[PDB]
Amino acid sequence: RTHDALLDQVKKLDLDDHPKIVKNIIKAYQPKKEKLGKFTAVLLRHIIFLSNQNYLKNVQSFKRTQNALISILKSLSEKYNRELSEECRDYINEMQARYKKNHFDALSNGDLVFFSIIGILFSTSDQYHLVITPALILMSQFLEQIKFNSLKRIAFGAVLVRIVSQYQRISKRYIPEVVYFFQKILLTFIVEPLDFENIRLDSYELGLPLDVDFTKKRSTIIPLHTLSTMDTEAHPVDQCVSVLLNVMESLDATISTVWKSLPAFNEIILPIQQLLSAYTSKYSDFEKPRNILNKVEKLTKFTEHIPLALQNHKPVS
Amino acid sequence: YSLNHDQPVENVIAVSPTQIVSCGGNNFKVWDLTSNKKLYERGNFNKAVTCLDYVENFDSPMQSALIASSLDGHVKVFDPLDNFQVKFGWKFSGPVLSCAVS
Amino acid sequence: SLVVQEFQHILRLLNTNVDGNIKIVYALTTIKGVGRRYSNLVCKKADVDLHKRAGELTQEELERIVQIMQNPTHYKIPAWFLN
Amino acid sequence: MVLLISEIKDIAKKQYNSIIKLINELVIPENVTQLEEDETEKNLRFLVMSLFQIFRKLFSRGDLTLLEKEQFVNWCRKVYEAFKTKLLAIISDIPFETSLGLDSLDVYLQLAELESTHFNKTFRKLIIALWSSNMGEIEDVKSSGASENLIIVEFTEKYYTKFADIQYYFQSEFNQLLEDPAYQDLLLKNVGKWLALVNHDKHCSSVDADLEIFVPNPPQAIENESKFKSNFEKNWLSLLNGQLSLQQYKSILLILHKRIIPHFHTPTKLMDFLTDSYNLQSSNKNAGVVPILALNGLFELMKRFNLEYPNFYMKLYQIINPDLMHVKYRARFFRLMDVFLSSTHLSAHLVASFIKKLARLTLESPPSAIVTVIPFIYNLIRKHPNCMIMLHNPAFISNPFQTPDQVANLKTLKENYVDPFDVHESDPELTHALDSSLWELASLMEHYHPNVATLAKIFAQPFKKLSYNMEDFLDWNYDSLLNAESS
Amino acid sequence: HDFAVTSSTRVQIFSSRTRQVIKTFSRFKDVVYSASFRSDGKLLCAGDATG
Amino acid sequence: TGTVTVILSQALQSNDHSLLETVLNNRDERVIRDTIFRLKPALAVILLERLAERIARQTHRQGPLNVW
Repeated sequence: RTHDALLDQVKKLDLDDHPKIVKNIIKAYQPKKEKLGKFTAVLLRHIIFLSNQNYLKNVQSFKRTQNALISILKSLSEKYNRELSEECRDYINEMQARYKKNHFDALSNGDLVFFSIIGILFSTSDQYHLVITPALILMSQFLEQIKFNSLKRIAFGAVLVRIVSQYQRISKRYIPEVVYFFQKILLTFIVEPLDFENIRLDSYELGLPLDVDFTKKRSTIIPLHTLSTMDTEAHPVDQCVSVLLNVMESLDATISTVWKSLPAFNEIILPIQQLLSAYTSKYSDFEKPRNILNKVEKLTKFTEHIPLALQNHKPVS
Repeated sequence: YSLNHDQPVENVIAVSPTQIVSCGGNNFKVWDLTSNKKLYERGNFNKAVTCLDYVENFDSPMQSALIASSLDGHVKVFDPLDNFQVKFGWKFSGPVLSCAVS
Repeated sequence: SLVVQEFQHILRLLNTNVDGNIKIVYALTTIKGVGRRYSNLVCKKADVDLHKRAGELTQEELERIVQIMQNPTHYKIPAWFLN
Repeated sequence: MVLLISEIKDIAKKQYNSIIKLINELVIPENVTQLEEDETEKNLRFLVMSLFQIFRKLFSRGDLTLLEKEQFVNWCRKVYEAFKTKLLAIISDIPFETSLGLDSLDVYLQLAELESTHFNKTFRKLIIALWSSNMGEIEDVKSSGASENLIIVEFTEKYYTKFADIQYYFQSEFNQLLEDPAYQDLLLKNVGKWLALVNHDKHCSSVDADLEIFVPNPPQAIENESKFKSNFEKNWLSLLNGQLSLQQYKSILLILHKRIIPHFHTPTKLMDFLTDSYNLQSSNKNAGVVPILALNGLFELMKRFNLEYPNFYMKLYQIINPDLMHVKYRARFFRLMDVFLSSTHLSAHLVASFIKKLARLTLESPPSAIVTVIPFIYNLIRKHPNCMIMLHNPAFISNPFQTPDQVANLKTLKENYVDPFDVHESDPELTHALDSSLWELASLMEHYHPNVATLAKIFAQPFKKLSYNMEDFLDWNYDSLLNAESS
Repeated sequence: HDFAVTSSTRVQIFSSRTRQVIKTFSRFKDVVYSASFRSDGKLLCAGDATG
Repeated sequence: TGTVTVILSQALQSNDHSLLETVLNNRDERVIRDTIFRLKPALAVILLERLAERIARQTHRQGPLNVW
């Protein structure tokens, strides 16, 4: 509890599936300020470390102890916010130093799960925050500055898109970078071209050919990121169509929460519109693209599409 | 009635009772109002022509003189008597904006 | 058919916000601390045309006025003209 | 070891014969360096460095001191042999040997000083050695820079950036060596070496500062600045005609925009190079971004001398793209865009085309590029308020104090409305962008970031001022925004 | 014997035999746009930048 | 390559005599060949006419202008 490595060694000398209970007992003893602050420190860093190391255990032996650790984190976060925000800031600093030393080679699924637990835990609907908005622009720079050339980076972007979809289903804001991410991933999926050279994708090796059944028993989102992003170098067409429908479902979710309220959804969606019309003219059996075009056609028929009243204010007395 | 100068015309001068000059863009088109049509056109200018003037019936071998300056120091003298043919030219270094003749 | 040229509005000078749309002598008067004849002599030592507005007078002439007015003894201004 | 023993012997010292033997040892040190190419005396070369220091001290003593034909010939030959050993050590050093490299260069410099005060040929042999040198990390650094050498970059940053007389004789001997047909091809191979030798901003035609003098007697290196610029222009035209690549191409375009034009004489040949560079449009995603600095050079040339480029703003409409937002030169390109659009003869169609293109760009553009593009749109509408109708039409807004006839007419007008803007039309006068409003600026109002959102509120509120300080709100980045938000 | 020229917030009338600044109109606020005499050679009109 | 093509065509579209002098001052034969490779035919015709009148006005100038 006094040191990160020390308490990690304690938990590991115990048992990682029972380290939750051991740390809970230790925390209960300590609770029965500085001790629990250092415990929050080691518990954050230790669950991020565990998410970096191992996910071989299943939902009935790993997700349950991870959610128990998450509940302990909920308790210590309802009790403490200053030390948690402070080490959150130090985590911003260390992951930014990691990025500037290695643009891609110093990131983590632990940082992804750190972002998701911040999004679940904090008042994400706040406009300005000492933790959220730094983490918000970190997630932006993370999804944008990565040279998208491989499916593990595509899945990194997918889970970032899911987290900001939660962010903007509770906060309802807009990201030009998630628009750019959607267009870039669609173009690198259908690069296999003549209609989009402004998107500036990175890699000319992966595509989407015409040998998919796209059934329901065909792979859904089912995001086991700590395993799927580590085995996605083996590339079947089914993993590609699952991550394609994953980013498509998060795309449709972001639409249905915020982009219907976005006033320029028409001109936001036009490059995506030409991309999806190319999808339908290329494959001619895509029902979720068909539903998306139907929803956006309803939105074009429903929106005002009228010149605005921006420079209209009341006369001064 | 109107007559089309496609590039932005920046000067119009009734050179004669029957002819007018549209001085705009790179070239300039000299029209006639009675025939409602461009009699001639000259595109011998480097940049966009910025000014044009006309002087007539004065003490000179050339009776009618048409000056046009075109944003280079480049002013050029034609004459409608010779179907707006190149007769003279001066060049000042800075891009000229306005020229005028006594 | 572009053309380029060499204007400033209400503008700051010695932490005083004076306009560029008046005469320059009286702009330096409304700079607090110095008056009519002081501003006139400062313009005469800065060697500017006293009929331009302060929307004119590019920044090199401006900083010439600044350095002359803030080093006044070093530009032959006599002590009896000094405050 | 044996080198140190020979050093001590030569220091204590038929003294001429002993010095000749020591020089023979220091010339066999070239063979030692050849063995060092395999392994620098078990990867250290301390003995080699000691022998080099010994040879330097010996050359110093020889220059201070020395049948006069035979004696002087032996002395000059020993000095030349030491210099040639140093030059060959600098030349054949494919192995990255910092200490040995520094020793060779310092010995060459000392011998050069001694020759200039005692004996140009030594200099051209030196440059031939430095340019026959090559390394793997030196050849075509593609991420940034020109050539990440060791010996020529250290020779530049502590030898070339100090002495203007060496700069003059440097460029004149480069002219001679380019008229030399084989070393012309040597330069054509080492195009990047001169590039990393020339980006250091402190050359002779830069009269902003003064350079010190190496030789105690300069042989008229102040003869003519136009002669200096003639050497400059000849070397530069030869290198721009020979063996160009993409990263070196971007580097020479940067040095051309910022540093070359005070040192140059022939801007017409520069204009031809620059218009080829600006009309360079290919399917290469890395070479499609050259027109930014190409247009920078073309426009500063057009300002210096009245030259032209037909359909200028049409080409600017063609060159505005999101790849400009993705490349890191958009700050200086937006400086260029400001001095482009500050003309008082542009029209409503032009400013509407450019503002609608930038509106789709801020619809899909990163937030650093958003905080670049807000001040330009603000100052553009401020300079030409003839397009406030697209920010709000007077006919589409409503009011209770009007008749039901005009109510129904407004309803039917809002039904028969259609957005008539065309993106694919390349003529900015022909793009009907006057009727299309900015729902994309309404989305910028519905942005996510607080500072960007407040700049959008500045857009929405009525335009009260006109001085927005584009340079202050011009250079921002993700890391800079992180630093500002943490501070 | 005279001609007018527009300039920075200023209208200047020059003579011909001397080629010198004869008259200076500086009652303006911002830069003038046009200067044109009448056929009677007495009135000049000055288009300014305030409408 | 290092040509002077657009400056030649610009002078010939607007016959500036100072610009024609400064663009005929050069004598590099590769640049001459590359220009009249990448020049227009009728513009080269009027360039030959300008060459003739310049040689006739200054026969001393015709030296480097003899290969043009």
